[PDB]
Order: sequence, then structure tokens, then C-alpha cells
Amino acid sequence: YRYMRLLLMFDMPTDTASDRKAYRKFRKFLINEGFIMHQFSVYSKILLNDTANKAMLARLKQNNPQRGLITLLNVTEKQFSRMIYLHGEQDNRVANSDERIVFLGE
Amino acid sequence: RYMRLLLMFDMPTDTASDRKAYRKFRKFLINEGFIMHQFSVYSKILLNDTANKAMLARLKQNNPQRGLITLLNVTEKQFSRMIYLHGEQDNRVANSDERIVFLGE
Amino acid sequence: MGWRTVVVNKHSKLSYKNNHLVFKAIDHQELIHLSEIDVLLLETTDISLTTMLLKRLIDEKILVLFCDDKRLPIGKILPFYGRHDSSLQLTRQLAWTEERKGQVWTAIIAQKITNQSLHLAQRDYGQKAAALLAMRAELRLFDPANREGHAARSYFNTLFGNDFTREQENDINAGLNYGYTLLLSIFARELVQTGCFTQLGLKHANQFNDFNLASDLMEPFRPLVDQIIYENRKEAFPIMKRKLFALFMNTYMYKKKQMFLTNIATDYTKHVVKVLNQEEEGVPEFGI
Amino acid sequence: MGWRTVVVNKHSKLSYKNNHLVFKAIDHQELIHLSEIDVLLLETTDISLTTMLLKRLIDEKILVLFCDDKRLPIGKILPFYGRHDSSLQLTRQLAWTEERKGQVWTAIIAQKITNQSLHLAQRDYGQKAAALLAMRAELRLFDPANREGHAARSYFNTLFGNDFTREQENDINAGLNYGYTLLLSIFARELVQTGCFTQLGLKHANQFNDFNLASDLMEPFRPLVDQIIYENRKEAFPIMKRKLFALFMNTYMYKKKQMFLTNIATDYTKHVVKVLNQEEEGVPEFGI
Amino acid sequence: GWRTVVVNKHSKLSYKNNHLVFKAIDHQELIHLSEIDVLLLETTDISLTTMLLKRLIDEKILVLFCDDKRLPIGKILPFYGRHDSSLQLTRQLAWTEERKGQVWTAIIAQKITNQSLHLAQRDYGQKAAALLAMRAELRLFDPANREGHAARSYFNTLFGNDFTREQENDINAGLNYGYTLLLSIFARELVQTGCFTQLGLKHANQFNDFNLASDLMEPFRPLVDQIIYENRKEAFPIMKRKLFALFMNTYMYKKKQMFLTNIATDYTKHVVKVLNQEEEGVPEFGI
Amino acid sequence: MGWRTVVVNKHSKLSYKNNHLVFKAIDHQELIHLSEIDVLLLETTDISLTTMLLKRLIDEKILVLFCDDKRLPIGKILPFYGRHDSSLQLTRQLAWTEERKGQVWTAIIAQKITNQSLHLAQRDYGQKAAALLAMRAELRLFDPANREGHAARSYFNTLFGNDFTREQENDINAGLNYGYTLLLSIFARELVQTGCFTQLGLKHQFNDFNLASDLMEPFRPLVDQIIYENRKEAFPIMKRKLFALFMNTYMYKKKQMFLTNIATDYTKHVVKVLNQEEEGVPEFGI
DNA sequence: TCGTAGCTGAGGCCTCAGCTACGTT
DNA sequence: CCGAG
DNA sequence: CCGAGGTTTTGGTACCATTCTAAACAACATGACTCTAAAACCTCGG
DNA sequence: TCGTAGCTGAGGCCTCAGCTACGTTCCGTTTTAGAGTCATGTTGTTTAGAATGGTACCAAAACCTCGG
Ligand SMILES: [Mg+2]
Ligand SMILES: [Mg+2]
Repeated sequence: YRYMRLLLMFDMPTDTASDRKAYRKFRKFLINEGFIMHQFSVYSKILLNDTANKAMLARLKQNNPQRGLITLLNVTEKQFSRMIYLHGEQDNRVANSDERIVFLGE
Repeated sequence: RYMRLLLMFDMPTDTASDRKAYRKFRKFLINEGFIMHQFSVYSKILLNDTANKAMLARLKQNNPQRGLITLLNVTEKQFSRMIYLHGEQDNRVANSDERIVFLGE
Repeated sequence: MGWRTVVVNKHSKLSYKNNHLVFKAIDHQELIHLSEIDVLLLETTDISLTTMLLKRLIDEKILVLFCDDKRLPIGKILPFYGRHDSSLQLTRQLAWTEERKGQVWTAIIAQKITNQSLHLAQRDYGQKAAALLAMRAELRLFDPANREGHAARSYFNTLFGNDFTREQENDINAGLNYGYTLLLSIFARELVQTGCFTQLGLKHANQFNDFNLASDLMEPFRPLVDQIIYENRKEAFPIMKRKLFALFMNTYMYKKKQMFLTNIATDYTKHVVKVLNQEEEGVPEFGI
Repeated sequence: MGWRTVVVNKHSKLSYKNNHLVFKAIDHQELIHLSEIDVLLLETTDISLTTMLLKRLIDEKILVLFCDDKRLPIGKILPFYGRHDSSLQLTRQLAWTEERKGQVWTAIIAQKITNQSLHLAQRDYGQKAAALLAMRAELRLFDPANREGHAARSYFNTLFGNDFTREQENDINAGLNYGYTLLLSIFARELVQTGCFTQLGLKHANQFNDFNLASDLMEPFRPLVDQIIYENRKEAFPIMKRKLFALFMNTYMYKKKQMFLTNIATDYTKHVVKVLNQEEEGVPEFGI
Repeated sequence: GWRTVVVNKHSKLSYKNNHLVFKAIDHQELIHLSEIDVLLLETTDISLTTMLLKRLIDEKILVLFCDDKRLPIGKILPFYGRHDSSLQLTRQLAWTEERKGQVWTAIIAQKITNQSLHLAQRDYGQKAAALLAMRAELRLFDPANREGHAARSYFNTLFGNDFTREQENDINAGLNYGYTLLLSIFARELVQTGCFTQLGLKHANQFNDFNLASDLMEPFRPLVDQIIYENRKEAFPIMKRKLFALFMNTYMYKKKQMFLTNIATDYTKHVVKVLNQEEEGVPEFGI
Repeated sequence: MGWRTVVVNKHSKLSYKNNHLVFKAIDHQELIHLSEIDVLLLETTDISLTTMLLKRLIDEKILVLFCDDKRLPIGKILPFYGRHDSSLQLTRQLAWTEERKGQVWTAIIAQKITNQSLHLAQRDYGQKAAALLAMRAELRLFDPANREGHAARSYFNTLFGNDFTREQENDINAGLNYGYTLLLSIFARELVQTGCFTQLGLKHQFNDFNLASDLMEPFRPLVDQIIYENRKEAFPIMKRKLFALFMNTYMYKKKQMFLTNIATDYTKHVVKVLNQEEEGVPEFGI
């Protein structure tokens, strides 16, 4: 409908004790914001409208860990749905769907 | 107008055959002119949709049949909107859509 | 805001972790971000859940519904403190004048009757529809003449036949009742969010039940449920139930925009409250 | 319907078996017949509970109360088909007369000032103690003269020196605040149990204070905290914290008997409410 | 392939994994070979490997060499532009003198028309019509030298009657440079069809080895003329950079906006088919 | 202009200094004055070279030749402003008369048949050797009778048995083919050096080196010898034994010469005769 | 039978320098 | 005035 | 005059790289609401 | 101072199970500025996907030339 996906990818350093801590904090942030792990170091977040997207971008700058390479890509649900699984199983978690109605059980 | 093909993977490493399978696939990616954006994450510039269908075909031919490997097609315009939350933008020629290039100047 | 209706009917453990609802069944496991959830509906009696989860559900303003051994709803969580400054609205609500309540209540019921008529028109009962509009025109403050009740009896007989009363035990009433409870819960939630007490209705004010004010506000919306069950009149109750969830999926015209029902209910409620507070004139209008 | 108020504040699992509420903690178990229960109060966020239990609790119209991470109440279950008798209290509370509130409030604050004085006396400040009693004798309804405030300022300066204000980031204030919040929560919880809204104070009428009425009721008890913090005024905050839990462990004289604090607060609150409701005369008295 | 790679820094070029590898002391670039259309080596401070050159020749990449003043001086000439190369040779040797005349003259006509169109473009309505007249009087192999008269007029009109086209100045330098770029494009395309470039339509083997390319590029000369004219007051180094627009821009050809290298491919293939008497109409390019 | 043909086939770095070509290998170093050089031939893919050098090579109009990973030529530098004298050869080659091509081709094939016979003799087949000489005597221009082909079939059957054809997939043919390719490349390279195109041959299949195949004909038995002597061996051994071609010396024009040197002289003269600048095809025999 | 915050060490992903062997020399 | 309510 | 066979022009399918075009979209516009902190006000005995 | 292909071991990225330690810090009231929310509509631009036109290449129809 109006939904979009925010795709976030990172490579973050681990040499130092502080940059490990910096990572753990950032990942925690991502999980708490409702990002879901697509692959290691690569996370996606479903968003309802652009209004919500601008807001999340804002929150991301606020919790910038200021280390490594961290990169964001916006795309429509429609575009994301065209993702091609060359191999491996599709992600059928509820969190990864657009569905307004969900049944757990049934 | 140009396209980008974004390819992401997580591939197993436990066994010797898994590892070989990986090395082969990565080699293919490099040889096809994919660029490492991040570890396990590669992008390829393509000209037309003809080229894209063709690449998709070559990809199925060299499918290593292991791990999770996903592809995303997007317009150059979409890719150019990519936001660097941190780290420096990639100013390698291979990553640009410029017809005229200068190694120097 | 939040947009998912989560229905739980499998033997399971609900818990909270990292801003997610955590669903664990013996086979399967799901995490759902709390900000995504609009409604949590607990259909069965085989579910465990933690008080942390409930706290967090109450924080986010999530409608939580409890059910029977027959999967009918039986209660709601009622937050005590729906907003940062709830004391302020409460004082205003206590000061609502009896005249202003009458104006607003009667305005509202008029909208219900109009929507009942529009629904009749929709089903090619051009005639009885006009009849209801007539009953509406005769309405006086607090409807001392059941005009509302006269209108309703007519409305229902024309839809489901003159053999039908709204008190008789059948699939149609069960469906209507269920749908009406969903609506009740939506407006109960919205009222508490604006800082009002739901116990204090405009006409009867807490005499009978604890959600009178919600019942008052939901009135114009009843036909939405009526439509859905009319269209599935011949179906089984379990199907009626599932079709009723369309209320949360669909969009409806309200104030020139097509909006989701929960969002409409928010705006509608806020404005009704503003008018009761005498901060503005003119009750908002909802028509089907 | 029943008579027991069941308070749960231990990490535990609640379930239903054989018309009993089943309480399981790691330490021990309890079974409690449902017909014996009037109120179920869930103080903490470390509790699991089943939907079967909730259904059956709603059947019986047992008042079920939820609390947050600070043990303040945040909501209750709202049945769609009946009412715990606590629902009747709201009407009564809305009817509290301004005079009766004044009487009760002023009575209460008098008790606070007395207890502040007694505490000063206790610390061999014979002189400033008498001074407070003087301020008390001059008290009029709703304290327009602010005798409370002048008493307090004096009280605190005497105890912690003239250089001391309640707003400076001391270990002492931190300790006081913490202790006061414990007390607040005790009385917030007791008030909602009786069916009152805590948002509606007698004199506390702050738009942001969701617990004005609780703040009013806890007033005479503040010195209990003051005593403890004073005795540990030279200690670190973590120790102050730990020493404050004595409030729950110790016994205090109340109506000729040595009682635990939570029990006192229950009796105190119930009676204050009865006298506000004009069902009895004579505010209950608490002195240190 | 679509990139023009310009190298003017002290560097080492090499080949690895289907990439051109550029290594300078500062930084390092890899460029996929399939992406490259033209490799231009501007300076004399560059090392390169023979492996790289082989692979450049495999992919059909135009490689240009420059002197000390960054002017081009030569190109790589592949020997075997096809696997089927023998077939075209035999055909090319059999090109009849009359058909060569027809094709050559057709082509020169297109050049003159484009010279005229360019004059028209600069509001010389009058001299433009004059060229069209010279064109109408063309006969096979242009014995009258209408081409040369048309050109002298054209250039005097554009750059004044003081101007020769043999004088040492920035304008001629620019023209010459641009013309060489064009030459190289068509030299490549010819070899790719299996033709020898030494064998021109009017003069075969006469004073140079790329006569046939010069013949084919004729209609395209005004493209360079336009650019230089528009920058006639600029310095040579700017003229040079502006000329790379030829590879960036698109031009109308057979009803479509096409890139110049692609046009040159289609144009060349069809000219060759007509010379082979496999088809009739010479293809037309107009500016 | 100059007179030297400089051949580079070792991993090396070419550069320019003080009007010299500068050759640096890990072993050897050489400076060569540019005015002395006629042709620069880059046989292998293991060579670095600078653009300065290239500029200066182009200034002098030195013919610069490039080769692939097999050492076949694949291109040359084309100057925009002049010409190596090699450019004149193309015109001459186009003018080769059909008669002259016939004479030269037939002369050449005769040499091949002779050498096939000499090889048979060498293996104590005195009789079949004479038979080939007979086929040779019956040769007419462009061999319409296919005496070449009959000779070859006989030759090969005698050497490898009557069950053997040259089209069968086996180690012997693989070895022959490989060896023949080496030879092909040597002559391909020499031809392009003289300014000829290798694509169209003297007689007759679209191969890009027909003319090279024609020239190499008399040399084929050199390979045949080696493969015959290792006919029982594995292919990888056959391959390594074949490199003897580059190491050994052979009698040619009264002296023991290396094969590549022979091929140079041989080719240059064959071309001169085709151009009608000389009479008498050069002769090579085992 | 509840949550958080913080760190650690085990173990799987991912790249790369460095090694061997080969190549119509 | 400060600062307690 | 028929059609057998064969020789020719004709029109069909299958292929690309552009171009077109109905549909999807990004980015801004709108018109609000929610919560928080800090700062403003209250009385009046040191 | 060339390439390819393949494997190995060193060392950096990334997640997760598992451990320890911690767990109520206001209450005179109202005003105001500010940062953080939000779901809808509006507008020209971009885009995916199929049409186009100019090809090749190959069965068809139509066209032809005798022989009954
Ligand atoms: Mg990564
Ligand atoms: Mg990965």
C-alpha cells in the first residue's frame, strides 16, 4: 500500500574494546527499533509511510556509532518483494510481512 | 538507463566442499565485474534490461546451491540515493555511471 | 501509529523482550515489534502471558482483548492513565453542562439514524429509508420520544424480517453483538487516551455499565458492523467473526479522506470531546 | 463474591485449577479458592499468568489490578458483562463535597506537621518542635496561609542545616525522594483498590501529577522516611536505599496495635475514603 | 562496452580477473574490461603489460597512444578482427571499381550536405545553399574536386577568409585531434568486419595505412567541426576536453538517438554490405 | 631507419633512455640504439613496456608486433603519421600471380614429400620411401591429382599402421597436432614480420593462418620424427620432447642453424620469390 | 515461573597474503 | 528576598 | 487447356535496442497532536 | 616487475549462549518553547514492461515453363 523498507548494511571494526562496545550498542538499537536480520551485518525495517521513514532516519543519526561503514537504502515494498532468492529459504516471519491481520495459531 | 544488481550472501564454511563452493562463487562474482560494497555484499552495474536478464541467467548457471544468496534489482537513481550513515562514499570508477573516466587529471 | 491485529488461538507463551511481543508455541516462535501492533486479541484460554508484557502493551496504546471458553470477547484492559496530563481533561469532563451533553448526544444519534437509513437505501429499501429520515427530523434533546428505538426496530425488521428481534438467540445477533463489542473497545480506548472517564455517559452516565460514554460515541459506527453481517447473514458465526475483522483492514471516507477505522475513531473522539469542552462548535460527522 | 485481597509481588506463576487460583513461586505454593477472592493485585512485572485464569477471574467479577516497574498501578481489567463493587465508588468520589474534602485534608496535614514536630523532638530540638505545633494550631481549612510549607522549610533546615534545600543533588534528597516514592506507590495502589481515582486530589490538583490523591493521603507518613534518612544522613545512597526497606519489615503503633506499614496504609486509606464518602465521621490518626 | 578511460598519471597498467588494473603510487582502480570502449594513454609515464594488451585486443577495445604533447600518434591494429576474417577479405578484393565510385561519391555527398547543414545552423543560409549546389554537380570519384572547393568555402565562412586549414593555430590543432578520434573509431570498425583499412575506395595504399577509414569517417567530420566552432575562442586543452563529448553524447541516426560508436558500427557494416553488393542503399548519416 | 629485428620472449621490462631501447630481464640487460632497430617483436605476454618507449618507437616508424599466449601474432601498432616499409608488401602480396603461387606452393609440397620419404628411409622402410619419391615426380601445379594426400596417407600408415588415421582421437595425433601448432606459430610470426597477411594461402576452410600452414609444410616431418620416437609415451611427455625443436640445430644452406633462424631465412626468401624479386624457392631437408 | 545492562569466549563467516602448480619454452 | 508547600 | 515441379517473390516469425506509456513513485504539503523541561506564577516567616 | 587455478592459515567480522549484577529516586500549580510525533493528500517524475521498427532468415504463395 504505502509501505517501504529501509535496508541497512554494516561493516564495523572490532579491534578495540570500545569499538566492540560501540557495535553492541548499535545492534541493540537496531533490534529495539524493530529491524530484522536478513543476513549477518544486513538488516531491514518495514515502515508504514514516508513520514515514518524520515523519523527513523532522524533516530539513526542520533545513534550513529561513528565507526565503520554503515549504509542505508530505501525501497518500496513492491521493490523488496521482487527480491530474488538465488538460494536459501524465504523469510516467512510475520515481522517480515505487510499483513494487517495476523493469526498466531489457526 | 542503468540498473544495479545487489547481491548479498551468507554461505557455510564448515566443510571443505562448502569452502570450495564459496571460493568458486566469489571468483565468478569478481570475474563478472561485481564490486565488494561490504563483506558478503556485492553490486554490479548493468546497462539495459537485456544485460540484466543475461546476468541473472549466468547467476543460475553458477549457483553454488549453498547458504542464503539474494539479489535485488534497482535503478541507478535508487542506488544513488543510498545514505552513508558513516564511512566514506565509494569514489571508485567502477562504482560510477560516468562514460568518460580519468585516472589522473 | 500501529496497524496489526494479532490474533492468538494456539496453546502458547507470550512474553516481552527488546520492544517485541514474543510468541512461543511448542513448534513455532514469532517476534513482533510492539509499535506495529494495534490490537492484541487473545481468543483462547490456553495462553500464558507476563505482567511485563501487559505493562508494555498498556504503554503503547494497544487494545488488548480477553475471551471466553467459546472465543467470544468478555473484557478489555482499561488503562488508568491514558495520557501525560489526564487530570486536566477529567476536571473539564466533570464540568460538561447538561445542555451541551444533550446537544452532542442528540447530534450523534441523528448521525446513527442517518447511517441506518443510508444502509437501508443501499439495500434498495428506498421507502423505509425515507421513513427513518422522518423519525430523525422529529428528534428532540435526549430523545424523550424513543425515536432512536422506533427507528432501530423498523431498521432491523426491514433487514432481517418482521420475525426478527434483536434479543433472540441466533447467529445474526451473535455476530452483531461481537462486532459491536469490537467497536466499543476502539472508542473506549480512544476516550481514555483523551483523558476522559468512560463510565460517565452523556445520557445515562454510569448507571448500568462502566463504558456508557464509549457506547454513546460508537453509535454512528454501528451500521458498519450491520453492513458486514447483513452481507453474511446466511453464513455461520465463525465466518461472520472473521469477516468482521475487515473493520481494521478497510478504509472509510471520513472528512474527505479515506482513513483507517482506528484513526477515524481517534479524530472523531477528540473532536466530540472538544465540543463537549466548549472549545469548538459543531460535532464531527461520520457517514457510511 | 469474596473477601480476600491477594497481593502478588514475587516472581511467580499464576494459573487456574479446580476453581482455585494457583500461585507458584520457587520458594512455595498456594491454592486459593476463587469465591474467597475480592481483589487480585499484581504489584510487579515478574509474574506469568494464564488466560484461563483471567477468564475465570472475569467470570467471578474479581477486581484485577496491574502495576508498572515502580509498583504504581496502571490499569485494570474491564469486564464487558459486569462490575466489581469498586465501580460504585467513582460516583461517590465525584460527589465529595468541597467542605468535607477541606476537613479531611486539613486533618491529615495537621497529622503530618505533628509528626514532623515529634521527629524534631526526637532529635533534641525541643524548641523548633514547639514552633511547628504553633504553626499547626493556626491552621485553617485548605491552609491558605501555607502553614504546611513554612513548617516544612523550618523542619528541613533544622534537620539538615540552613544551607540545605530539597533541590540540591544530594545523597540526602535522593534518599528522601526514593523513600517518598515507595510511600506514594503504597497509597496509590490502596486508593485504586477502593475504587477511587488517584488523579483527583483533595487539595493536590496538579495537571501532571497522576497521583494527587495518593500524595494527599501519604502526608502523615513522610516522617517515617525522614527518620530513616536522617539516621543514615552520613551514609552512601546505596545504603540509604537498603535501610529504607525497613519500612516494610518494621512494625509501627497505629490503632493501639503494632502493625506492618502496608496494613496500616490499607486501613488508613479505607477509612479516609469512608469519611470522605460521609459513611463515617472521624479521620483515622497516624502518629510516629 | 561504453567507457572512455583516460590515463594521464604516472602509473602501471596490468591485467587481473577480467579487469584493467590501474596502479599509481596514490591509489588503485580496477575496471571491468567489458565496460571499456576506449583506452586513451595521454602521457609517456605509463607502464603496461603485454597480457593486458592481448586482452584489450580480445575485447574489441580501441587503444590510443600519445606523444609528449598529449596528441595522439597511433593505435593498436588487430590483425584478426574476426574468426571468419578470410571470407570478407576475398569479398573486399573483389569490390568493383564502379561500385567503389558509387559508394565513395554517395558518402562524400553526405559530408557536403552535413557541411551545409552546419553552415545553415550558424545562420549562413546563403553559403549553405551554395554547398548543396556543389553537391548536385558531383560525378563519380569527384574529378572536378567539388569536395575540396566546398571545404575551402565552408572553412572560410566559418573561420574567416584569413583562415587556411594548414596554418598553425589552436583551431586546426583541435580539428586535427578530433578528426583523429573519428579515424580511430572507423578503423576499428572496419577491421572488425574483416576488411583491410589500407585499401581505400579512391586511393588504396596511398601515403597511408588507413585510407578506407578516412573515406568512411567523411560524413562525421562536421560533428567535430561543430564542437570546435563552438569553442573557437578557447584554448587547445579546453577544445580537447570538449571533444570527448563525441563519446558521451547521442546523435540522431536511423530515427533513433544512438551513441557515436554504435552508429559507426552500424554505418560501417552497411557500407561494407553495399560494397559487397549484398544490398543497395548506402546508409545515411546527417547531423 | 635501421636493420635489427629484436625478439623478446623472456619475462622482462622494456623502457627508454638516451635514444636506446632498454631491455631488463632478471638474468640479462641490454641497451640497443633505436636507429639500429627495424622491427620489435614481442612474442610473449610476460613483458612490461612504457608509453615513452612506444612513443619513441613510433617516431622512428619501427614495426612493433604483438603476440598472444600461444605465440601467434595478433596485432601491430599503426602510426597515424607514417609507415614501416612492411606496408609496401601488402600491395605486392595482392599482386601475386596465380601461376607464381602454384609454382612456389608445388615446389614447397615437393620438399615436404621428400622429407616424408627421408624420414621413412630413416626408419628402414627403404621401399615405401622410394614410393613417395615416385609420387613426387608425378606432381603437377596445385597438385590436382592429390599426390600430397596419397603420399601422406601412405606415409602415416607405414609409420603407425594401417588402422591409423590422422582424424582419430589418440595421443599420437594430439602430439602431432601440438607440434604442428608450434611450427605454425613460428611461421605466422615470420610472415607478419615481412608485411604479409597470413589469412589467405597459396592454394584452396577459413583458417586465419593458411599462408603459415603452406610455408611450414616441409618442416612437418621434424615433428613427425619426434612423435614417432615417443609414440609409446604419454601425451605430457610427447609435449616436453617437442620442445627439442627450439633447442636443436638442423642443417640448412650448408650450416647447422637453430630452427627459428631457419624459418626466418626460409620465409623471407619464399616471399621474395612470390614477389618475383628472386627465382628459386629455398630448400629445407632432413 | 520477569526484565535490563554489561562483558566474555566459542565458533561460524569472510577476506586476504601467501603458497603450489601450470602455461602453443 | 529564599524557598518550603 | 491442366498441374507437375521448380523457381521466385512474398510475407512470417524471431531478435535486438531503442522508444513509449500506463502505473508507481519521491518529495513535499498539510494540519494537526504528545510529552518534557524549564521557567513563571502562588503565600509569607525567617 | 605475465597470467590462471587451487588450497591454507592468520586474523578480522559477526552472532550467540552464558555469566554476573541490578531492579519504585517529585508532587505548590500553570505557562510556554521545543523537539518529537502522525496519517493523510498533492504534484510532477520515474519506472517496468511491453511496443516498435528495422533486422535476419526461412517456410509460402505466387509465378513460370514445359509435357499430357
Ligand atoms: Mg557486513
Ligand atoms: Mg553476509
